[PDB]
Amino acid sequence: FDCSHEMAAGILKQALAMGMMTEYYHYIFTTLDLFALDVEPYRYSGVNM
Amino acid sequence: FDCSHEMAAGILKQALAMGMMTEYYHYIFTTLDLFALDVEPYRYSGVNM
Repeated sequence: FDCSHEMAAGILKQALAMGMMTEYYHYIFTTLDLFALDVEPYRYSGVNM
Repeated sequence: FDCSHEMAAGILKQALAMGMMTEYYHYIFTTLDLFALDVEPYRYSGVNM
């Protein structure tokens, strides 16, 4: 995902809704502000970010 | 799931967290108050309830 960290926070929520935050998916983020993302909703799921 | 509808609301949240609300899972509910459950978090996911 090449996009701002605000876009990235938004697209992750949609990805969860879509059954795409699981061990099958690996997401590389272009943003340097990745560390700013609330990651509480996703760390238990097994996705790779 | 044989349990009260309040238990069922609770166990569904845990099932979501666990990557178990998807098209692979089919849940039959014993409770007659199934229709009382907030189903907004789950209807887009493809689970069968």
